[PDB]
Amino acid sequence: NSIQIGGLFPRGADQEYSAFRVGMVQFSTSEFRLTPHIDNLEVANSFAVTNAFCSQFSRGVYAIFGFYDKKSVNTITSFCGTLHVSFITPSFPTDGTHPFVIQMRPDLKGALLSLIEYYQWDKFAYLYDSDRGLSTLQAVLDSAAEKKWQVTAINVGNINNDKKDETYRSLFQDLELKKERRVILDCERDKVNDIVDQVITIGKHVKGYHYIIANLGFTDGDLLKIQFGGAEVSGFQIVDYDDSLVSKFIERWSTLEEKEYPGAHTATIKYTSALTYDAVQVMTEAFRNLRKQRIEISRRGNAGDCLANPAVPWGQGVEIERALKQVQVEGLSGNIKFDQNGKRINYTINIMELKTNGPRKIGYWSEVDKMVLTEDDTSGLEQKTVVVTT
Amino acid sequence: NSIQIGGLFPRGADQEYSAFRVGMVQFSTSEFRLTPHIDNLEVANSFAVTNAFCSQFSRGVYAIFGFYDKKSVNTITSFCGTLHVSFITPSFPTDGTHPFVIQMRPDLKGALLSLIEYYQWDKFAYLYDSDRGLSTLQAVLDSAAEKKWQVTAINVGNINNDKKDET
Repeated sequence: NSIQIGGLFPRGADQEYSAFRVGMVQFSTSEFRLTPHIDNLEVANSFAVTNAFCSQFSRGVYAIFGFYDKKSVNTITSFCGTLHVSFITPSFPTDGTHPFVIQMRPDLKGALLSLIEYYQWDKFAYLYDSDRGLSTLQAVLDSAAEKKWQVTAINVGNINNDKKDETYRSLFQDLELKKERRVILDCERDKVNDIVDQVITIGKHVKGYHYIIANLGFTDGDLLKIQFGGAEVSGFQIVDYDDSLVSKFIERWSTLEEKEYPGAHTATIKYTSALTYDAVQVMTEAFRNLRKQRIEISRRGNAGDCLANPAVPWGQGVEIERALKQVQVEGLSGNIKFDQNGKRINYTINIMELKTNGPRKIGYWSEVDKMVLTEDDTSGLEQKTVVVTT
Repeated sequence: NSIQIGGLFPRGADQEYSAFRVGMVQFSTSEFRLTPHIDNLEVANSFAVTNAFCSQFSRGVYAIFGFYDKKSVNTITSFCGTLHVSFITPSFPTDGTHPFVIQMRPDLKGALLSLIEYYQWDKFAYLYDSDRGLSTLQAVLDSAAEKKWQVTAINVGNINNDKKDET
């Protein structure tokens, strides 16, 4: 069964598209054929988003896969919710409960605030990139009212690439107006590494400082640059490489051709690429269940223009959303369960902390049992020579 | 000269449309005729925004007038900036410098922060609705880093109409 599906990959995200093709290798079947309509367009231009959206609406696809920007979170929720096409995304969680939104990145603030409750911080700086939204920024300020916090939030995303060198030296000096030692970063993996290299330039990676990286890719960043400086670096990892099911992927992942699968011939993988591979496992089990439902969803490809007034929905795509939210599969990100809105539940975030030996787990995050500390204890191998001032 | 123009008024904003018609009374002329294409649609649904937008693009209007939501600030800047149609809005200021955006509400943070500098406040609560954006919320936190402020910001826009009494 050839099933036309979406391919709205942002340009420059080909490692995700590489592991998407591994999902096309691993999870294709003769029971039904996945037919991607690959459109490598920029996710920022909502006009260009709308063009590849309505072309696949003119194609008559039964599901659409791709990322979404904050420039397109107002697009995809308004377009897929009206035309009743289920959309599968590995991007950031939405602000509101929108229908036809199946997300692969779970919530982070529950693991994030429990970590700050673990560290028991009261005054700490919080740099943030506005590009992934501001809901986590809204999340920390709601706890700042309750926990009497004195968090200093400063946006960093509007700083140009030419002068992200001198503004940052101005920035941490302004953090030394408060003499902060506790900075939780909220940036992209490149923008994380750029600012840490500026911390390297000024030397605030020394002992006395503490940093927390607020993403699921704590192992994705470069930890060797600041492993031996003195500051203690914490973070979250949803894709734990110690699993053999992950290790079976990695043993294939490094042996993948870089020229055929760009970004694949590596030792590790981004979590965004892993969730892209995890999403194909969900989509395969979906149409295996839609075959198990024996429900003919084969709407014709003549859905036509999305600018039909009124634009009629197609009711089989509503049932696709009903079965997608009932898909419960194990993947690289662990146990996957959904709500009635497409949000991931029963997931488990592994809190990883960089130590002298490397990144090491102190505990996993649970949705109902928030922080359960792992007693994997080598006692840090020492006592780190307690500083006695006089 | 009959000049086709836009009419994307949000529903329930008819006092604005009333004074729009007074502008049609006061500022119409025989030198050129304003031809409104009035589309009273909800500004939240960006799909419905796109329908009345491209219908006026199919109309061939020379300018488009109407409001924009924060659900459509990512729409109108992406659509009017690409199709190169000038857009006139009385809505809130944009976050970025976008072309073809003519705004009627000016900036507020320069008057706002100077007022707090007048009152010389250091710790003060700041309730905010997220529906007009968060740039002013970003504005006060940038001054909070400089002026050592202890501002408590709490969102209020997500509270339902049924229980906006006990919360």
